Amino acid sequence: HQFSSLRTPTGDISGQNKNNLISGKATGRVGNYITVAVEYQQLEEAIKLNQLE
Amino acid sequence: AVGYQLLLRMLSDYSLEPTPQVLSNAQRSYDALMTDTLVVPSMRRRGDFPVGQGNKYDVFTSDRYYPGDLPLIDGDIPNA
Repeated sequence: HQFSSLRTPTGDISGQNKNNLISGKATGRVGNYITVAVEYQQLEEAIKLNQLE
Repeated sequence: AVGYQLLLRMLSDYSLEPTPQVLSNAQRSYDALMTDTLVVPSMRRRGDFPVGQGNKYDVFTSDRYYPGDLPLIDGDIPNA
C-alpha cells in the first residue's frame, strides 16, 4: 500500500478527505504439459533397435 | 427604555429640563434591560491544578490535570 500526506498551516483535516485503502493482488497460474512421446514396433525392437538407453 | 434614553439625550435642544418622575421611569426601564442582558461568567480552572486520583484517569477521558483551555472536542481539528 501507498499513502499521501496533507499539508496545513495549523493542522485542519476536517474539511478535506482522507486516504482510501485499495488492495491489489498478483496472480499466478499453471501452464501446459511439456510431453514427449515415442513408439516402436515389436519386430523393430527385435531386429533393429539396439542401445535404446 | 430606548425611547426614554433617547428623550433624555434630545431634551437640551428644546431647552426643557427633565422631571424626577421621568428620570425614575427611565432608570427602571434601563435597569430591567440590564437584567435582561446579563451573562455572569464562571471561573474556569487554572490549568496546573491537579485532578484527583478518584477521577479514574487512564480509563476515563480525564488526564492528571485540568486543560485550562477549551478542551478538544473532535480530533479532526486538533489545533484549537
